[PDB]
Amino acid sequence: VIDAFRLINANHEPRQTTSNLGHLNKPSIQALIHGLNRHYYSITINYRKNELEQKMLLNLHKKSWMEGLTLQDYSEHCKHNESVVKEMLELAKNYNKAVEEEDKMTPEQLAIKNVGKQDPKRHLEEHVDVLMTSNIVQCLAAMLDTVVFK
Amino acid sequence: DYAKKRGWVLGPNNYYSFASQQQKPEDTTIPSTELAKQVIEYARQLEMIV
Repeated sequence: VIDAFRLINANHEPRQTTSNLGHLNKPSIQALIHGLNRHYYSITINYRKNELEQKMLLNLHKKSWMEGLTLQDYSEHCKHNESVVKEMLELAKNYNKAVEEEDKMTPEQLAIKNVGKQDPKRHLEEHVDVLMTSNIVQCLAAMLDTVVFK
Repeated sequence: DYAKKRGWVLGPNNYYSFASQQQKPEDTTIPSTELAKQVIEYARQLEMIV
C-alpha cells in the first residue's frame, strides 16, 4: 500500500488530461475523506526495473543444486506415510457416514452443514495430494540418483 | 543319433545333463529410466488439466 502525492494551489482543474493513464486507480474512501482531490492529488507509481534487478529478484529464491537431488530419510518418510494412511482410514469411515446424508438435507441446510464440523471429502483430497507428491518425488529422485551416481 | 540331434551334452554313459538351471537369471540392474518415465507420467496425469 503506497501512494504519491502533490498539492493543489488555492485556485479550475489541478491537472490536464491528455490520456486515460491518470483515471485508472479509483481513489480510496479514506483518502477522499482526508482530503484527496481537494488539497492534494495522487500520482501513479510505476516499478520500472533493469535487467540485473530483474535477474537478482528472480534468483533470490533459487536454492542450491544439491538440495534438489538430496533424498529424505526413509524411516521418516515411511513414518509420515503410515501416519497419513492411518488418518485416511478414519476419514474414510466419516466419508461413508457423510455420503449417506446429502439426500436427507435441505438445499440450504447443506451449506451450513459444514460449519464447525470436519469435511472428510476435502481432507481426503488434501491427504491424497500430499501423499502423491511426496511419493512420486521420492521415487523419481531415487531413480535419478541411481543412474547419475554410477 | 537323437541325442546328437538334440542339444544334449553326452556326459557319462547314459548321463546327459539337461542344464535345467536355465542360466538361473540372478543379475538385476534396477531398471531406472523406465521407472522414472512411469513416475513422470503419473505426475503428468496428476497435474494436467483434463
